[PDB]
Amino acid sequence: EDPPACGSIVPRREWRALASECRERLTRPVRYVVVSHTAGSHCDTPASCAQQAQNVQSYHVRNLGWCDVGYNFLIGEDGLVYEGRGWNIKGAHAGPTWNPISIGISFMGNYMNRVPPPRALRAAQNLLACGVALGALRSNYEVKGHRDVQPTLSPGDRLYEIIQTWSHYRA
Amino acid sequence: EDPPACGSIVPRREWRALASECRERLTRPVRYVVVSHTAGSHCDTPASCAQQAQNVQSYHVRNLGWCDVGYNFLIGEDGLVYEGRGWNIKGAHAGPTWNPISIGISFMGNYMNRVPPPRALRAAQNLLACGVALGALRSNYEVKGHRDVQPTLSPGDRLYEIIQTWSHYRA
Amino acid sequence: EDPPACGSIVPRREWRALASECRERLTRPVRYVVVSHTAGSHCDTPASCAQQAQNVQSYHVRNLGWCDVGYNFLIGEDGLVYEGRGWNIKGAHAGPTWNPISIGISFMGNYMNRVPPPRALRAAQNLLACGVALGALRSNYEVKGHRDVQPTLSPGDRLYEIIQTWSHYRA
Amino acid sequence: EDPPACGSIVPRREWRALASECRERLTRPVRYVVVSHTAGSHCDTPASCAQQAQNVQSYHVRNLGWCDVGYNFLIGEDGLVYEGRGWNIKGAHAGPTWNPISIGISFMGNYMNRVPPPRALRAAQNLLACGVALGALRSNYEVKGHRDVQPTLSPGDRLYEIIQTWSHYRA
Ligand SMILES: CC(=O)N[C@@H]1[C@@H](O)[C@H](O)[C@@H](CO)O[C@H]1O
Repeated sequence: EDPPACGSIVPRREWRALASECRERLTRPVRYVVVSHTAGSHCDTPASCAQQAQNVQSYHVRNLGWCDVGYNFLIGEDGLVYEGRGWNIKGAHAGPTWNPISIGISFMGNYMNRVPPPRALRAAQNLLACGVALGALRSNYEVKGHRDVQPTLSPGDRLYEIIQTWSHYRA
Repeated sequence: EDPPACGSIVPRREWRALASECRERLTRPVRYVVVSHTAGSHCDTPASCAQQAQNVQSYHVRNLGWCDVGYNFLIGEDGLVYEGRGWNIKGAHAGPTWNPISIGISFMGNYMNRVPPPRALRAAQNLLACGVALGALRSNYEVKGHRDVQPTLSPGDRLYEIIQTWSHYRA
Repeated sequence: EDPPACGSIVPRREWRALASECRERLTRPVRYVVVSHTAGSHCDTPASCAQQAQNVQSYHVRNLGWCDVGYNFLIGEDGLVYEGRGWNIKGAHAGPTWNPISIGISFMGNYMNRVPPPRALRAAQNLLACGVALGALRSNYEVKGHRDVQPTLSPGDRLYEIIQTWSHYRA
Repeated sequence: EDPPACGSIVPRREWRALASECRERLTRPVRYVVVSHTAGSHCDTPASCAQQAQNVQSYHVRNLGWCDVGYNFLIGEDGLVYEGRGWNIKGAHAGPTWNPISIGISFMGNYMNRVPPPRALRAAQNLLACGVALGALRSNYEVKGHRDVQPTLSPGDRLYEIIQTWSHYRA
């Protein structure tokens, strides 16, 4: 079980993740959440999203040489959250000024001119509520979009419009 | 206004349910939770799952002429929870004696000699955790099998065998 | 054919009991009776005792979040028996091992340094003869003190001292 | 690397315990702590508290037929902590709802109108800092008085008043 009402994260072992080798810790009460998109293939069933999670981590580990998938959590259009590096290990997703002070969540797919289903938007807001409840996220946490932090099109134009609608979105 | 720590649920509108004709209430803090299986087809994608939700509601409303789907919540093997009568409305799932005082959640499928996948079990447990967060369920709620309350094989041997290991299961 | 001498019992509705939420039945005939004391204050009138009964129910139901007062019957210093969960419903008075196979009667007060008057003692024994008549108790039932079954000072040094002299007492 | 910033606990062997026969385990980190008192006499020297611990134990084991002494740890007024079932094994101290999700620390003695001496409160508080340091307790663990989760006068009026002042006490 997980501490408080904390919404159905699919664990690493369930999507067949390679073992992590990342060691850097994340200071517990984190303030920021940077939302990005993978720019990869999109996904809408648990079978196909688990495979997509394997494909992303694979690229990050086998090819780029990283210690594990770059993001802290991945989200599928199947409307489920996939455990990446987690709440405790510093992720590699928004650059050296932002990786140690934020949580990186990534929507699997390319949302430049595609919008994610409400069930995926629901899963993320629910993952974020679990964040607070847990202590990993500061109650007054701010959500930034990848592009407000690094020069890039991520999280896609259409995904980007939505996150401004968000209660916690700053700047 | 605000707000749901709680968890993520596929709402009535999203799986295209007919409107509820129900108006009888469940007194605010609920004590018992009854677990059953639908004994119908199983499901593993948001698409097919939403379809089953309708087939089940359809059968309840059109054929048995109930005011709405009999369960408060339905669980899919796609790992999602589908909204039924919900937290406030009394359901029709376990007899005139247990319906006024419990929440009936049902797994879509027949678990007589088949087991539900980990993500479905995780969705159900998460759903209940959300229940006490809302104050809909007692912190000390009690889970019961459908067979413990009325003569039926529901929730199916394999699933019944599993829920007995649940922290809140009571004789 | 016709009736036994049972009813010197003050019914729930007479002492203003809150509605019960318990549903687990006892299998009759019951073999054991476990004697305890509330460790609280006493009462020697039907007036104050109906009060006392209400307060210990309020504790069990409001503070502890229990379906009902934990004892099957409560005995007054006024010589009257007060209905608790009664003969057919499992109480919550001596733990998971003993609750399903026994009836828990409790003397309202603290008998560590007081003996309960004869009329309280009389009330209790006549309650027992009764149980046998109705068929609720085995004719050869055994009485155990609360401290013989759980670590507590209940039923009180003096009353404990009193019950070990009883015909039906055992180990 | 040098166990462990933790505290000074008197092990079973040292107080001559009977071999535990307890097999059920707790899931670390534990979230709850229930403070109780033994309701017996106190002890104020390593010599006497060690024998008091055996007294408490033989009662739970010989008289009550339990696998081992019911508490996870016992606090003496000699200012020392006696190893009970410890951090990993499920205790038998507050019913089936709390035994599997809490650690039971018992103060040897009756505290209805006796306060424990500073060095006993200090030992209890130290033992808890210990439990967090080892990951046996959640850093935000909650403390509960015995009488807050079950019907008893435990931990005694005076001790009850003290613990309610604690940084970790919750309703
Ligand atoms: C055998 C047993 O433990 N029985 C339970 C008790 O634990 C519970 O707290 C109480 C109140 O709802 O109902 C009793 O039947």
